[PDB]
Amino acid sequence: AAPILFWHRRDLRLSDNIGLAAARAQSAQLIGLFCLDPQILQSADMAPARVAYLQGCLQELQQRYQQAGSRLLLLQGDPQHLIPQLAQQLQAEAVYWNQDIEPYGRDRDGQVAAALKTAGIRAVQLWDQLLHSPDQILSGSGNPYSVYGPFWKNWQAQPKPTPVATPTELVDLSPEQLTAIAPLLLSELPTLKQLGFDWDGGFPVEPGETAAIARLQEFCDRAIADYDPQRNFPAEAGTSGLSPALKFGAIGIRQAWQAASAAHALSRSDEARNSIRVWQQELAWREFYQHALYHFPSLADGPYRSLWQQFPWENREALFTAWTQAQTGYPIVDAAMRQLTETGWMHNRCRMIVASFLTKDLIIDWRRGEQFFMQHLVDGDLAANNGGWQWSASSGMDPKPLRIFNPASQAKKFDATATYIKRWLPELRHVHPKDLISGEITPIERRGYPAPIVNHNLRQKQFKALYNQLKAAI
DNA sequence: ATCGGCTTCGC
DNA sequence: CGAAGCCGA
Ligand SMILES: Cc1cc2nc3c(=O)[nH]c(=O)nc-3n(C[C@H](O)[C@H](O)[C@H](O)COP(=O)(O)OP(=O)(O)OC[C@H]3O[C@@H](n4cnc5c(N)ncnc54)[C@H](O)[C@@H]3O)c2cc1C
Ligand SMILES: O=c1nc2n(C[C@H](O)[C@H](O)[C@H](O)CO)c3cc(O)ccc3cc-2c(=O)[nH]1
Ligand SMILES: [Mg+2]
Repeated sequence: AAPILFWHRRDLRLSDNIGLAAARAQSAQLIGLFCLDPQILQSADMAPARVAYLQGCLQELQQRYQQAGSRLLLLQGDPQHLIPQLAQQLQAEAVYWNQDIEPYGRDRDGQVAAALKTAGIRAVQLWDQLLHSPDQILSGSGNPYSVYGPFWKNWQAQPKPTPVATPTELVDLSPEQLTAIAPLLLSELPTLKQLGFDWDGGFPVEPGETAAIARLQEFCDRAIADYDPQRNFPAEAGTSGLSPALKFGAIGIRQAWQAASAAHALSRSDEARNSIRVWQQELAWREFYQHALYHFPSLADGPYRSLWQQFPWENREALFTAWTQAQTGYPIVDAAMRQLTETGWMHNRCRMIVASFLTKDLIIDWRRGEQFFMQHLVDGDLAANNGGWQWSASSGMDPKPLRIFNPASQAKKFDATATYIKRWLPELRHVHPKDLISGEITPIERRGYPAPIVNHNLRQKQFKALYNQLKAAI
């Protein structure tokens, strides 16, 4: 007799959704809900491309709920107060949602659940964004993994859950019920501008559930077979481009796994099978970092290891500015930074290259780079972004190798014809690939393009010195 | 507990 | 071919 509310946050789809399917099993009067949260939307680390993608996903989710039989309610404000209020005025029997791993989200959920319980309303929180929940993957000693290799061995051996059913034949709220909650609702989904953002840089995959599923299918039917080694070349469209869809849950993780598994089963070569397996390992890397953040929330605050907590970063603002403005004088680095600010996305090889460059060559606190990435990435995700940056600065629980990438080596290896470089640095197409890769461009040929802001070999030595020196004095 | 193994590499 | 010490079975 009472409606059940499903609260969407980062699972913007109707298909293969654990919490949603569970709620549907309890009632056909399943009403979706999304709460535009100022604490998230107005954070210093928000990207316009990310909000644009989100907004697009919400537009489709509203449509999907309408076709299913009910609707997606939209609220704006603090969910701790709005969600319980909505559930009460609606006399909802329960509120379902999928758990997250981020500190803010988990804290928020604790408050909402508590408020609901006090109101006598059931709050059900299920795991959905991961193939295996955090407490499901532990070492022999029953503790979380800090090393990927072992985590993967465990993770890959675990039986894989299959996609759940999409809810259908829903029952909408009555006109009276809508009247009772009207005061708490937004009449319409605000435009991107109304949310305080502007974006026309495009996306790696169009927003929404439909486009995410389409990309998954297309990727698994062709390109996935060549993932290894095509994944290493930024000039090639060798990766899935699904990152924002996985971040916001426009696609279910079980459906993604199923599609990759299917391609593997129908593969006719060891090369193809290897490529597909490598892509599956990337999905495991995603879970590794999410699990890590869940088990060790302090990771979000910075270096876990005492050594890196004391590292004497040079922090020359002029160098950071040059990095953010793609004016480093290092073509491969500048091209990557241009792709990021202009399109809200960066190939993984380049994310490693520019992160290494910022921390090792410019010797700037990686946390500055972490923030800048969150300010531009359409797929900006605390767990994965913090994981990537700490990896680049090698700041884990124990001493790890100094991963000092050589920009020229990287470019020669992964962009041998400077195709990617020329694509994002069109002003340098007249320069020979050889010089774009080495970074040695004659003054008259750079036509305004900056000379290298630092010397790699020299900076490499200066960084190692700082390191060893501290490793000694500590 | 000994010991294989440690995403992404430079030289 | 040493990675930085040490996780994980
Ligand atoms: C410094 C740095 C910052 C990063 N920031 C983010 C971020 O904010 N959000 C994010 O999702 N990824 C981040 N990455 C990881 C990786 O670069 C991106 O997931 C990838 O570029 C997404 O593109 P894709 O969809 O084509 O990838 P694919 O190669 O198609 O991989 C499929 C999916 O696997 C996951 N995945 C792949 N590689 C990784 C990885 N290394 N870590 C975690 N998940 C991975 C993603 O969800 C991705 O969509 C970062 C990496 C580094 C080195
Ligand atoms: O519930 C919400 N979740 C939003 N999310 C999803 C969240 O990450 C989610 O609430 C997490 O659980 C927070 O820890 C966003 C994610 C982004 O990357 C960018 C913007 C948003 C905005 C919201 C929002 O307004 N409301
Ligand atoms: Mg230790």
